[PDB]
Amino acid sequence: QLTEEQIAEFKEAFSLFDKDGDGTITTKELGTVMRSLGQNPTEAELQDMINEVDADGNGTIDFPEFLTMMARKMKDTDSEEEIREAFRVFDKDGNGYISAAELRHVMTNLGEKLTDEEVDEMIREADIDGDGQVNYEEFVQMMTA
Amino acid sequence: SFHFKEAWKHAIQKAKHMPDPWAEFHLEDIATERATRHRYNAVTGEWLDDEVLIKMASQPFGRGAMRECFRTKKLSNFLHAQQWKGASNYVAKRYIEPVDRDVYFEDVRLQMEAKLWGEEYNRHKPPKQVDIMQMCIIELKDRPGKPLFHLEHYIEGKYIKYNSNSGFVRDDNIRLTPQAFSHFTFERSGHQLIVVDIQGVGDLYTDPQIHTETGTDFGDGNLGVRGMALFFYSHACNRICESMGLAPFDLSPRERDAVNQNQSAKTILRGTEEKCGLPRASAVALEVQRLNALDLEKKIGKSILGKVHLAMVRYHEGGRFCEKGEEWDQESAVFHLEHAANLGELEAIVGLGLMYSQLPHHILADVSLKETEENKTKGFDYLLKAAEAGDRQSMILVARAFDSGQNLSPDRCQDWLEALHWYNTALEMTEPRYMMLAREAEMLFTGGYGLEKDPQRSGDLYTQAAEAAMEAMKGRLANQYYQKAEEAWAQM
Ligand SMILES: [Ca+2]
Ligand SMILES: [Ca+2]
Ligand SMILES: [Mg+2]
Ligand SMILES: [Mg+2]
Ligand SMILES: [Mg+2]
Ligand SMILES: [Mg+2]
Ligand SMILES: [Mg+2]
Ligand SMILES: [Zn+2]
Repeated sequence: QLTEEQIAEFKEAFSLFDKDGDGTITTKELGTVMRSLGQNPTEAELQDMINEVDADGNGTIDFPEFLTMMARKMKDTDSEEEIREAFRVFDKDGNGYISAAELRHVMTNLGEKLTDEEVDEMIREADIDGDGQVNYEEFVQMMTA
Repeated sequence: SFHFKEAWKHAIQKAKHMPDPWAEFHLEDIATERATRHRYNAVTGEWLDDEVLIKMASQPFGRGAMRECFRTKKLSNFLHAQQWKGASNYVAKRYIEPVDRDVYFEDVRLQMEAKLWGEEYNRHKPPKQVDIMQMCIIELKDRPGKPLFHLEHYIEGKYIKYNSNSGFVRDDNIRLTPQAFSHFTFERSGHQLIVVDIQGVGDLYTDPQIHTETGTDFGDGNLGVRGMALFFYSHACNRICESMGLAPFDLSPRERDAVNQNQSAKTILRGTEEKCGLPRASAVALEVQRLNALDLEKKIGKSILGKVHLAMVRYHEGGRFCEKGEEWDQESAVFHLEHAANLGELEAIVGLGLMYSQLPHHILADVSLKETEENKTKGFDYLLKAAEAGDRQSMILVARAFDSGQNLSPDRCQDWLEALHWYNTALEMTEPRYMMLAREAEMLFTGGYGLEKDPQRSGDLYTQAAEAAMEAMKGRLANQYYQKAEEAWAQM
């Protein structure tokens, strides 16, 4: 399921964290690796993987084991890889919130025919908080309804 | 519950067909690097550091006067391919000449404070909302130097500078939103700061500058109240400023005409706009009301707006508002000096007092006003206000006015009781002391203008003047003063 290009990218990342070159990373380095991949595992999920890949008590994680963990992560993606990536076309600055100005910029970039009032209304409809912006939770809720 | 889903999906699919605007630069072929990202939270005042993976071009694609720019890909999307192929494009910026590391962190602090101010502007329901791009720092630990870079997401579209931090405003089809935003930040912060240097794509702003009352934070771009003066010199209040209830800054007639002289169907209101408001109006009359309401202990120097008007005066005198072949506008300079003095800036009160009185003056030294009874009256009234507010020079001048009539208001007469009061007030402050004491002693010896003769007080004041002359090492003068004291006591 993983492509050889994804595999080469993961090899570059792993080598960047396998600084001493022994072919393995330690079990505490793994948390940092995963957070540096732009992924957000819960400490529970992290500890689970930790104890699983280090069942033999050797502390070491080689590159095939890292790839296996990544494959299992790819299939266990909470089936929301589309909504996560669709959020990012609107959150231009990547700060975790879609602002009315950001939505306006997108709807003008992509040639959509909405007025600035229609854009404000998309925002106010999706913005359940009423804080003026759309967070990821609100975006997901709007999408799944 | 959501009657707008289909617009979202339209945009998502069109972004899906959209190509990566950086595809031909092939950043994905670059060797991945590891960096530490520092992000600032301006509500909590806290830094958060984490590790990121980046692919950065080896050569910059642009540079301003201060910073070089590098195309960069921040690597997410390791498990699933980039749907929109341009969501990981970032611009990294490095100072051309070496700087202290903390300049980078202070630039981030600036940008995020400006972002908070943009959110506050949006809370007042403007016709067009704004947003300041988030910016962070990446530190390349492995490279020699541990180089720091600013990092912002790439935004495609026409880049426009709407105003500068030095007074520039677009000399063409003006947009109302950036200027109204800057003015709003001046009012809503209570004149403590202003956000200018508005620039970017649409209303997605980046690299703003903040001018603050103190002038000390937010880098060398903080021009303090001089920056607010530069903004308000060129600012024309528009329908958005009015819709939010912003009061216009008091400009002179010539400045008013130049601002109206600088077309298109600009931005249109909707009716939801709320009134701004801590918040302070930008007009001198409303600020006079604010100072009157405040329980002042005869206090002055409490107006930031007055300091802005004073900075305007000094920019006028300095030739900042002059074109290359003209003479600088003295009329508007005096207009703004009047406004500064009526807002309690003691330098302005003293300067106008000296100027209207035909006395020498430092501020606006080369300006001369007509010798009129009105102007002489105004000059004395200003000098009296300055004396009542603690200025020793004005105290002595007012004393001599009530004494000899020199520079006295034509509405008033000589009065040696008042003159003695002001001489004494000046003498209590820690133009020589013995000279003023001897002048008092002489007035008591002679009497006149409401002051009856007092030989004993006159002798005592001559004695105090002689002792002060001894403290000044003027022994011969002390002997003359003692002779005058005995002469006065012999009158009895
Ligand atoms: Ca955002
Ligand atoms: Ca919200
Ligand atoms: Mg190792
Ligand atoms: Mg092992
Ligand atoms: Mg193995
Ligand atoms: Mg700047
Ligand atoms: Mg400084
Ligand atoms: Zn305005």
